[PDB]
Amino acid sequence: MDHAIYTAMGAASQTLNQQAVTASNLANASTPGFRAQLNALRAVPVDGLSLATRTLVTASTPGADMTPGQLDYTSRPLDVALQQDGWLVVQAADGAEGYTRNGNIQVGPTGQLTIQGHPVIGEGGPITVPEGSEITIAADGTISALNPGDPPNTVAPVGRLKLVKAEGNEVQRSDDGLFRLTAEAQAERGAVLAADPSIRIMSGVLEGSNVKPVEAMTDMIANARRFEMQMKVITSVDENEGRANQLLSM
Amino acid sequence: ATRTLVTASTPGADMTPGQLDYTSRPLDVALQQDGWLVVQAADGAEGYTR
Amino acid sequence: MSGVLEGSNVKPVEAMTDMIANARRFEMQMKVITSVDENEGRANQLLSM
Amino acid sequence: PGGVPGALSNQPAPPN
Amino acid sequence: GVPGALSNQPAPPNEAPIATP
Amino acid sequence: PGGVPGALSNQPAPPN
Amino acid sequence: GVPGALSNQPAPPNEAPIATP
Amino acid sequence: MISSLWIAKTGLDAQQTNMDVIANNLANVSTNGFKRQRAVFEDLLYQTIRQP
Amino acid sequence: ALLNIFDIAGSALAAQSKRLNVAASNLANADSVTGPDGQPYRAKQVVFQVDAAPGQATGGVKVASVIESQAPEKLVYEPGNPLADANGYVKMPNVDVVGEMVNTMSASRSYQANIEVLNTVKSMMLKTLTLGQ
Repeated sequence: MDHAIYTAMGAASQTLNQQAVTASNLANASTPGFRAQLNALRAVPVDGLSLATRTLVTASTPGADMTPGQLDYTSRPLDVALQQDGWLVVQAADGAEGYTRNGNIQVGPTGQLTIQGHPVIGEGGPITVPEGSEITIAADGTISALNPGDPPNTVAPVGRLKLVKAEGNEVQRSDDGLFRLTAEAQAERGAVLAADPSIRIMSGVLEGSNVKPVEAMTDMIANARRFEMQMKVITSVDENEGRANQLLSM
Repeated sequence: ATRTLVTASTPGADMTPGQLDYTSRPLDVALQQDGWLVVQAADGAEGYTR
Repeated sequence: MSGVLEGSNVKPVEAMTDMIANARRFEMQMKVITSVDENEGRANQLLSM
Repeated sequence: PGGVPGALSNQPAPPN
Repeated sequence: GVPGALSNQPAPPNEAPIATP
Repeated sequence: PGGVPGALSNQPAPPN
Repeated sequence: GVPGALSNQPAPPNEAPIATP
Repeated sequence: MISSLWIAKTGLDAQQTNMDVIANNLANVSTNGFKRQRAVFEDLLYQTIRQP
Repeated sequence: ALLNIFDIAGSALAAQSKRLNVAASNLANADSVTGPDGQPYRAKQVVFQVDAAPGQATGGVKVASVIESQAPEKLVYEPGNPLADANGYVKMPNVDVVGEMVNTMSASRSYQANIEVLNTVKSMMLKTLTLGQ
């Protein structure tokens, strides 16, 4: 054939990949502490002899969007929201250290703090709270525990949440949705991120997802139009080859 | 081996509980999830229903 | 529980999505059938002379 | 000497 | 040589890098 | 010998 | 058994089971 | 299931579940000692097609 | 030699028919959840390579083998499915629909081209037999 069909076909398939990324972003429009994935087409030119005429296209995801999200006021002392460019630290699935923005902190029957089922990490490691005690979280992450039955004079600090500062260019979303330091950024900032004392959190507010609707809509419209354009090129190339095959007769 | 055909099958049914409307009738009964009422089928057998 | 009646559990979103997928899957099967039918004609013409 | 003749050999891929 | 002509040596391998090293 | 040609034979059937 | 060749023995009967048993 | 009709179906189902939770909260306003429900959602596994 | 063209073009026709069959099988089973063994349907692909064993560089086309794709099987969340893993994820085929459609069309076109080559060579060989009346 004329491999021009293999260019428009790639452009049509990567458009479906982009649509699958955008639809995934739209599905998580209500996920607490969600970071939308950025999608971008990139052109790769095929090198060779003689005339460079073919340039294929692939969909890539250049990190995520770190724009602080919406803040819903839920009058719950455990749901916390972070200052812009600030991350909470939890223990990842494989016993590693991961970063998140979901402040929906839950207390188990044994007293351990968890986020989405992952243990919460402080300066002393995972945080264990006295069993069945009221928890208040300060602006700088200090945790006060009140034991029921005892007077409010008993309120004393227990542990401090680990709050780190990381930009978009330094973190990469792992396969389980937890952000981790990229290789270059890890090599310069060390393996574990030191807690930043300047990070402030707000207790009683939960951060929503930063999925922008207007950009999503425009992206879907553009993707549909591009897919139709590639289909019209594919049809034209197929029609051309069908007659060109007549040259072999007689 | 290049040919792989496809056939459409029905692997059972969906047992998620449905909607519950409130009819002020003392005979209308609803069961808890994964629960079945027992009736006598057409062919003298035992059947389960919701 | 007495005094309430349990309805059906058919999900409309699942059914609508399945119907759309079914239609746009058939169309592709009809395209492949047409392609094979068109292909067989010239193979048949090969048997001349 | 050859490979998959179509979609799976005409799409960009990371190197091995 | 000019395109469509005949040469004495094979064309070089064709590769499209997604990101240059 | 042979059976029904076309659609009926080239369709999966329960074993029997 | 090269495809398109001639062999003395007949081809085995093909089968398409929906279930392994 | 073209991977874009499944992803959006999942979102539709999630929004329907959230609406069911909201309707349950609103219907049980007059009940005594009722604690309101809140729906929490999490994105599933992220699939890596090609490494950076 | 014009006679070897018969073998060359027949090999090409058979190989392209196999490729189109693989593409049609992939298109048909793009939504299959399971197979007889309980394993998901993996997209199949043919392997094309030349066959010029008796000291030649060009000899036509033959399909060395049919191989299943190594691209990632699509994971869909479904905890009620008997085939779901520990996390509740079900594996689904990695078929590229647009890729298989383009493969169908391209296979048909090159199959037709080889048909035309065979017809032309047959006509030339027919005309040869009348050399000098």
